[PDB]
Amino acid sequence: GEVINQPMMMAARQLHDEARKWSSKGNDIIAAAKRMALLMAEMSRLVRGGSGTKRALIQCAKDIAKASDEVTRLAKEVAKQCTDKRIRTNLLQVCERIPTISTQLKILSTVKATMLGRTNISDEESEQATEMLVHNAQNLMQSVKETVREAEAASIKIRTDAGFTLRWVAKTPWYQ
Amino acid sequence: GEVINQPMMMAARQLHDEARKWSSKGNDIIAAAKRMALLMAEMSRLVRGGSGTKRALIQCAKDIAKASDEVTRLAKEVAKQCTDKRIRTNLLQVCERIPTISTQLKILSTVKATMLGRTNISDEESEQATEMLVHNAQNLMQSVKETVREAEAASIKIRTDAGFTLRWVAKTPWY
Repeated sequence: GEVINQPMMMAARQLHDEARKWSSKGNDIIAAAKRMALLMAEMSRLVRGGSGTKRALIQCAKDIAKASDEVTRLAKEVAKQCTDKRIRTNLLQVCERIPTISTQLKILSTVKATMLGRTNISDEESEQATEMLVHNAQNLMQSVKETVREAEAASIKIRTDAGFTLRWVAKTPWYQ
Repeated sequence: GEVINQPMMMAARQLHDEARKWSSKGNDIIAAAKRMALLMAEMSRLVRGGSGTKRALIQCAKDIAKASDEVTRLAKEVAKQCTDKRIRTNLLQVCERIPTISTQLKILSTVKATMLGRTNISDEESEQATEMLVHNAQNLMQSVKETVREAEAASIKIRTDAGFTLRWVAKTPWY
């Protein structure tokens, strides 16, 4: 049926949940975050595949990395204009972390893709390749979630009342 | 540190829950429905306020009424372009109530607006004004709900693709 890596789906789902709180209009970070969440959800469906899903998996990691780059790039620009010393520090912390994680996600997605449908690989080896990928994916989803929040706080103080600003408008929260 | 009108929020939420199932693209009824739900949600907060929220409440009601008028207008156009007699009757029946409800909402929210802050008004009078406004809000949200549903049904048997008719595409559920 529909076998799919629950830890990976869980993490995508939570990154999606954090981002869906904001309108994407006037906020490219929010849009890139929503894009990531969706790609990660697809990747949770790819981990369980045959030799045909190898290139699909490598590509998925790549597109995720492209989105991560955009989040990083925009967060730096938001930080450059942040007046707040502590917020700016926190923002800058993740714009350092995300690129490292995204590079590793690419490596790990590739190592996993070369193992898909291959019967000549150890059951432990493959399982570890998954765990390493899942762990990394979780770190990525976390860093991005944290970036969304620091950048929202950084829009409270802005420098020169001029230049660059992300639009932080909620989409109305209903109780469940 | 802030209250809301839970019955009004509930009514707003369940109109929203029905509308969110579809794409606003090629469907102005869905767009107006989504607009209403959001305004009705804001109104639930505005009911619990001081003299500063008076004009904000009157404005909201005016905006809800404007969206109601658009829903009715489009529903009536959908009904003319329909061939099934009973579905056309159900839709015209449902949507014809909306303008009178919206008008009663403009009346009752004005009543409530003038009572906000005001310490010279009875506690029973102010409670009843809310109950009247809440009840009306619910009838309005339900009618719009019913209209959206009946408009979707009326899109099935149309006029040999003859006039302009609405796009009923289910928004892909995020998963």
